[PDB]
Parts: sequence; structure tokens; C-alpha cells
Amino acid sequence: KFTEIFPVEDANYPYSAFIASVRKDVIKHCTDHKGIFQPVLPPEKKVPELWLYTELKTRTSSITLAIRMDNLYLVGFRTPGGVWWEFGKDGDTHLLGDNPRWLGFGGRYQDLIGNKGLETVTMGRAEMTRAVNDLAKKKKMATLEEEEVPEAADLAAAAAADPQADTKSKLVKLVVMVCEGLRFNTVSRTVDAGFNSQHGVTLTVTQGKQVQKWDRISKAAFEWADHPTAVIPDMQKLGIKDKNEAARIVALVKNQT
Repeated sequence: KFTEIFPVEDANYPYSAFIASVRKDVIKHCTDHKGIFQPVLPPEKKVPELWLYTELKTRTSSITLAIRMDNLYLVGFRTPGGVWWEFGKDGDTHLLGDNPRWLGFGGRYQDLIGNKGLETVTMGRAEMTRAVNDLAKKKKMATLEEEEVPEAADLAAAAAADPQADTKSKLVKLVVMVCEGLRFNTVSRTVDAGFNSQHGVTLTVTQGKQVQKWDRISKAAFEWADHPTAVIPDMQKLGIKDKNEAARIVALVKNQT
């Protein structure tokens, strides 16, 4: 519904700038709840009602990300050839229009990276450049070549069971840098700090666990609006005690209403 553009490879355009710019356009569609420091996103619906489109470009290629405004999560992406790829599998219901194709897997961190924590997702500008260039070529196929050389049965079977391992990998790097970067200022701070480092940057185990509990800390955000002194198990479980620390972690909360 509204576009953002990020020139990945442009070293002079800081990641923090893109975040600050995109959050400002998103907050335009948010509400101010008393007792809740962070802006409250639009209420969730079965059919995403406002869409954030972020176009990530390199010097070579580019892709557009289709993000729901209500929960700030990726639904699919568009290639340069105009093919939309959506999270899901045959049998599901497409949220994207324009002849979208099913990726075959879902957007859960665990459709994506199994049971390995978010701390295993290496991020950075170079990491984002390769992900876009890679996904800009998302192919429909692997007919490819066990005729090249079973008796690599080991290779042959890995390819057969996890064909889009590469895609899942590139996708979960953008999900954390963009979606999660927008939701959590703890992630945007960490991703921006090491965005141009030569060996990439990652989020700590603890950060990953909080990131995965966005809904929960969003609920607490609302609970602390009513009772700001309340202690929250699910929160202290995560290394968060009070709305004050929570304000150093989440930037935008999920609307409970």
C-alpha cells in the first residue's frame, strides 16, 4: 500500500536511517495508547488491510518485500520478472494477488531454520546484498544434475529433501534484519552497529528468545499500561522486568485490541 526503498549496496546510506525512515511511515498508521510508550500497530485481521512494501536494491538486481502492517511480518516477495512468492503450501489461501506461487514452506522461524535459535542468522549489508541477488533469481526448478555425478547418493538425497535450503536461508536473514529490525529496537541497534562489519553480525541467544516472544511482550506492554508495577513471569523469564527495560527492546507493539 506504501513503498519504502533501500539501496542495499550504498555504503553511505546507513541501515539505521532506513529503519528510522520506515518506522516513521509505519507509525503514521499506528495509535497512541495511554501507558504504552511504543506505538500500537493496526489491529490484526484475517486479510491484511494495510501493506508495507520494501524494495531492496543492489547495483545488480532487486526484490520487493510484501509486509503486513498489522504484525509487521513478511508474507512474500516479488522478483524482477514480476513473480510473487508467498509463504505457504498448496492447500492454503493466498493473501497475495497477481498469480502468486507457493514457496512450499511457511514463514515461521522454524519452518525456516528448524530449532536453531535466531543467534545463528548472520546479518550485515553484504549478507543482505547476497540475499537479494539470490532471491531475485528464485527459480521454480530443480531438475539438476544427478546425471553430473549418484554415486553421490548423499548429495542427491540432501538436494531432494531440502531443495530451497538456500532460499530459506536468504529469507530468514531479511526477516530478522527488516521485519524484526522494525519491531525491535534491540535488533535494529545490533544490526546497525555491525551492518558494515567484515564478518557479519548476529543477535545473542537472549535477544533471539525475546524476538520470538514479540506477541508476549506486546501483551505485557498492555498489561503494564493498566498495572505498571506488575511483575511478569513470562517477562522476567526473558530478562525483562518492567516497562522501562521493555522500552529498550521493542519499538512497536502488537495491538491487543
